[PDB]
Amino acid sequence: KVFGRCELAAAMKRHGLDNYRGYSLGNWVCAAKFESNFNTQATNRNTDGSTDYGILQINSRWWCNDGRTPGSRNLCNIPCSALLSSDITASVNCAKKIVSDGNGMNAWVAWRNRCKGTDVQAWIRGCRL
Ligand SMILES: [Br-]
Ligand SMILES: [Br-]
Ligand SMILES: [Br-]
Ligand SMILES: [Br-]
Ligand SMILES: [Br-]
Ligand SMILES: [Br-]
Ligand SMILES: [Br-]
Ligand SMILES: [Br-]
Ligand SMILES: [Br-]
Ligand SMILES: [Br-]
Ligand SMILES: [Br-]
Ligand SMILES: [Br-]
Ligand SMILES: [Br-]
Ligand SMILES: [Br-]
Ligand code: NA
Ligand SMILES: [Pt+2]
Repeated sequence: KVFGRCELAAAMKRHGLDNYRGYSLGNWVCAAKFESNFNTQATNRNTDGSTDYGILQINSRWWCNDGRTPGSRNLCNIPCSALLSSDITASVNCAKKIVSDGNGMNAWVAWRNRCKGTDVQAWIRGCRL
């Protein structure tokens, strides 16, 4: 599923991401924009053999099981495929674990390089929230 901007903002809010670990909704929407362009089915293979999955490009080295990332863990206790669903529940639940891991949203390299410190409220501007 390719979400609209305000559609995804509303779904992220429903699932409790607005201000989660202190990160306003606009941060999460911005992260999703640059990670997946709002596409739940996005995947990206990394050089280390791991793969990133879904709207927030969550990685198989620590967070999900894809059966092909040697030495990896599955801390969200899910198949990585769950992260590609039109229903963002698994991605949101797992993101909450990631952002609590100590480095905050810096865990998303695209958030750090493209969202951090910017006017992130622009990402939710106009939306019925
Ligand atoms: Br779609
Ligand atoms: Br957009
Ligand atoms: Br929109
Ligand atoms: Br919704
Ligand atoms: Br919910
Ligand atoms: Br915001
Ligand atoms: Br594996
Ligand atoms: Br293994
Ligand atoms: Br594990
Ligand atoms: Br599994
Ligand atoms: Br949803
Ligand atoms: Br959720
Ligand atoms: Br879940
Ligand atoms: Br933080
Ligand atoms: Na894994
Ligand atoms: Pt939820």
